[PDB]
Amino acid sequence: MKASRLYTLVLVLQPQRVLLGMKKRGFGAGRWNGFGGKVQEGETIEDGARRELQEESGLTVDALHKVGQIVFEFVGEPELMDVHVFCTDSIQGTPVESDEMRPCWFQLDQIPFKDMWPDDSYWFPLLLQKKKFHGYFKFQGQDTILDYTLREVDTV
Ligand SMILES: Nc1[nH]c(=O)nc2c1ncn2[C@H]1C[C@H](O)[C@@H](COP(=O)(O)OP(=O)(O)OP(=O)(O)O)O1
Ligand code: NA
Ligand code: NA
Repeated sequence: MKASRLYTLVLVLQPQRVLLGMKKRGFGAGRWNGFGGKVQEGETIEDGARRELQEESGLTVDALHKVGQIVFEFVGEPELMDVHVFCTDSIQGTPVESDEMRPCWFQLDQIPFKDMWPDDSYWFPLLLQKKKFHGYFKFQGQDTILDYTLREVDTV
């Protein structure tokens, strides 16, 4: 059995567009992603997702709704990433570029799948259909899925 670390991922999804963030530096730059990071001690996962959204994008929201959970496993890494996925209820401000991340809106017929994590091609369509899901993806490096599961669920 492995240990898992908790992470969040927030999709700012509006009726016709979605906000994504492009990684500018570090390792993994060039890829568009939702907003999130590691859950911290003592906060609920949802509150951690809100905190990370604000830190990462500048957007503040009072509430999210949970839409999925995805476990990532990487060859050579014993720790699993347990990612809790949320969508925004409403927003009321503008996103901000940081030294690390550039936010950009995409129309929902221009979702930039080829420049997103490969798993997003599988689960983000469910998110657009307002379905809930559980997933698991095993990666070799950043680009190659060796095994995965995806299932629609009634409760995340
Ligand atoms: N395969 C994948 N598909 C996806 O859509 N999002 C992924 C992903 N793999 C990781 N992510 C997301 C999850 C989370 O929002 C983020 C990873 O969090 P980070 O490690 O950057 O967190 P922190 O910024 O809290 O970490 P520190 O560097 O310790 O400050 O990237
Ligand atoms: Na963090
Ligand atoms: Na980060």
